[PDB]
Amino acid sequence: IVGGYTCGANTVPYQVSLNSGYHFCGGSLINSQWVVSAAHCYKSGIQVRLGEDNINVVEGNEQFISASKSIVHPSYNSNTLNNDIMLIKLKSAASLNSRVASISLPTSCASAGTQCLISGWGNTKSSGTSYPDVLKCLKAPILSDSSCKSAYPGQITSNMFCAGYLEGGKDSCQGDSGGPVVCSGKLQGIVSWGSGCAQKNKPGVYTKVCNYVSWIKQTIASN
Amino acid sequence: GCWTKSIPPKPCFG
Ligand SMILES: [Ca+2]
Repeated sequence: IVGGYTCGANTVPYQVSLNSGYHFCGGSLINSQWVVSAAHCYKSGIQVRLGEDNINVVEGNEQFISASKSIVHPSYNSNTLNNDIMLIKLKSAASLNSRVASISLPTSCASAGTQCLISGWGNTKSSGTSYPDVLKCLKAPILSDSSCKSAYPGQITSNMFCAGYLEGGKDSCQGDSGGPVVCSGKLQGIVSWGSGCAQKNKPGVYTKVCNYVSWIKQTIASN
Repeated sequence: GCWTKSIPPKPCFG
């Protein structure tokens, strides 16, 4: 997260870290057994780390649980990044507590101008690299379709939205992928892609979760 | 350029 702030320990209790010997993506817990992330975060041997604040120090209340299944959307496309959503099943149920809790799925889509909370352990620099120990947070508005399509000609589908600031300086960045965008207490977005990070007139692009609610429910039920 | 926000980043069409 570029231009964000320290969330505060466990203030985003649905936020998880995906780990394969290093943190590589985020995710959001949606029930005790299932995490929503981005399909481009897919790989074998994912360990889900729940209840984290500082990902580089073990305090003892973290839960490290392997993914037993990682299911990309069947229409995911790695070129266009359309349908960039993935469901991870945990090998064992997470134990829910003050630091580990699920985020509600939306019942309706969000609209331009709505302020959302975006979080992650991603790069905090727009040029060069710096990775934080503790979880970072960013408040950002959903932008109009017009703003989004002007920024990303030919690249925006009905399954994406832009969020952020056209002046630059505030954005999600590498390491944030798969993490939450939460608007009025609902998971409306997944960190997906952009042209760099925090660049002028290049806001972050996010998977539009409200389009996938039925698919999520059916996939959870079937697996 | 067009990149996913994973570590490491993956390219997108752009
Ligand atoms: Ca820790």
